Amino acid sequence: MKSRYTTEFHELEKIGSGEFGSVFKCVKRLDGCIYAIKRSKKPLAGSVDEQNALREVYAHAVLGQHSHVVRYFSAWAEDDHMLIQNEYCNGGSLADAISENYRIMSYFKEAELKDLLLQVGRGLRYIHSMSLVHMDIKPSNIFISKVMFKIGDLGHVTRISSPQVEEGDSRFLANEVLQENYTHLPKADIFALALTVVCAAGAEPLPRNGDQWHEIRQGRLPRIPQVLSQEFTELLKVMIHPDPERRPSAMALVKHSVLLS
Amino acid sequence: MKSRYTTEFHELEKIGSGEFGSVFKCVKRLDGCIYAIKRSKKPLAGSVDEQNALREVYAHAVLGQHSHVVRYFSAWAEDDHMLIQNEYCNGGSLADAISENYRIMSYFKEAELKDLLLQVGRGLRYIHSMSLVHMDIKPSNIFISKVMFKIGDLGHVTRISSPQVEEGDSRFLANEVLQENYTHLPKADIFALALTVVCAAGAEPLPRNGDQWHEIRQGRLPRIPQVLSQEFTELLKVMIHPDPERRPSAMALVKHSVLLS
Ligand SMILES: O=CNc1ccc2[nH]c3cc(-c4ccccc4Cl)c4c(c3c2c1)C(=O)NC4=O
Ligand SMILES: O=CNc1ccc2[nH]c3cc(-c4ccccc4Cl)c4c(c3c2c1)C(=O)NC4=O
Ligand SMILES: [Cl-]
Ligand SMILES: [Cl-]
Repeated sequence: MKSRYTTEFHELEKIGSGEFGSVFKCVKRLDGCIYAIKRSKKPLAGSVDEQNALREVYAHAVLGQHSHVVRYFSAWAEDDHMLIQNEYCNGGSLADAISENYRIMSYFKEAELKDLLLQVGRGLRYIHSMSLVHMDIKPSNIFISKVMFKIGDLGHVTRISSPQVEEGDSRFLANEVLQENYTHLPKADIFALALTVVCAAGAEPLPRNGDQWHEIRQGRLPRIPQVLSQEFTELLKVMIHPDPERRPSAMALVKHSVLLS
Repeated sequence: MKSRYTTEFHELEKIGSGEFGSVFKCVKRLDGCIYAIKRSKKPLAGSVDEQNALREVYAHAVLGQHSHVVRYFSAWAEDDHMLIQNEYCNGGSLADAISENYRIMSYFKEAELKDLLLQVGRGLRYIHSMSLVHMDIKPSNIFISKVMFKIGDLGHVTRISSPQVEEGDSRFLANEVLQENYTHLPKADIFALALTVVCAAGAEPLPRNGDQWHEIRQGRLPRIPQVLSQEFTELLKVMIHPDPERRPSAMALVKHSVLLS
């Protein structure tokens, strides 16, 4: 026995539990720090599935310098497992923050939503300037650590001019991407961020398909149970515009007047 | 055989060569990236020397979020060696940049010196806000990667209220620290930065002891072979003031009017 995982880390609890791969909260014995470690089944080898597993590693390994992307420390292979060791974000995911807000009827306020939008948008600005796109922006892939919001789960990351794409979650998926039209991939991360912010504003759970799904993709915001400024609401709406060329880029988003404050 | 070091990395060249420990430029086989790896002799165990080796690891492991501090990825132990795997900075050290400038008679210009001073100062602002001090600020511990300047070599890092200190390089050493007076440790990193900037301005090699050494510690700048603004020169001079309470803190430095631009 005696893997690197067992020798180098103390596993504290399971925090994530999945199709491909569990995640643990662990303390590295040598440095004293807590890390989030994903232990996934090691794919067939030379396989399509292995290439997709290695893009996550390659993605994380060039996306290690940003405050709004989860930092990467190491990745390795042993047994029939692949392991990636990442920054532990101690406030958990945005999805659980939203879920708790939903039960108490107290949501993110307009100032907090602007801050979320701006932070994740700086994250995206950086990803996109590396000629990469994320492809699965959603609350369960945004982690909380001033609160700081960090983009994690780089499992769908691809290069921006990619001719093949692994489509992200349905509820956050831009229609041009469903229609296999990959001409403005970055604007699909923009579309998914707007809907991430809508969920944070206290929206009902987004639809996966059917008529409500198509109504959003026509450029119509889900109902938000709180009064937002017209300007803020306009910016969210433009972010889900049917024409992805109309959506702001991430650079135009972070320099937007609405987010100045 | 088969250490983690050998299995996980391809060693490309030796780039650093020392008393305690060689440094190699290596490619991690799994992620494709280049890292700078220090392989040092593993100290006796429970020893004073081991505690000092582990502060570097502990230091690096809380100083992993900053643009102006060399990022840390992992550290481990095998054989009779300790290894730390760090960000590879591809422009090398500030000391070699200065050394090359010295031979060609073309130094950092006032704008470049302000940028160096400001960058390293942001690095120090962060270290100091973690209630740590560096204790060995000098050109061979500043790495270059827009150029970016990054503080590395965390081997003398201590907590700010530390009653015992490992004194840094003589040529950069503030006198109160020589006199075992540890009441304003952060201001010793300030004093060492000023002299780092003077070397970058084209100064002769600094003295290790003797009368020229004491003359600097009286608050007098070494000769700089280029015309600097009075304001800039005043700020350097205040940074080496004999009274360390007169020296600016790192926060006051980065907010200084002279560095605004
Ligand atoms: O509860 C506190 N923090 C928390 C709770 C549940 C979690 N699930 C996760 C999955 C992940 C994760 C997601 C996709 C791929 C790999 C990992 Cl480690 C991470 C984290 C968490 C995480 C962090 C994290 O902190 N950094 C992460 O990279
Ligand atoms: O020549 C290009 N880059 C270069 C050249 C010589 C070098 N010596 C080094 C020592 C170190 C170093 C210094 C103290 C402790 C541990 C290390 Cl790895 C580093 C680096 C270099 C380094 C980087 C670095 O890039 N990141 C570092 O942490
Ligand atoms: Cl979600
Ligand atoms: Cl030096």
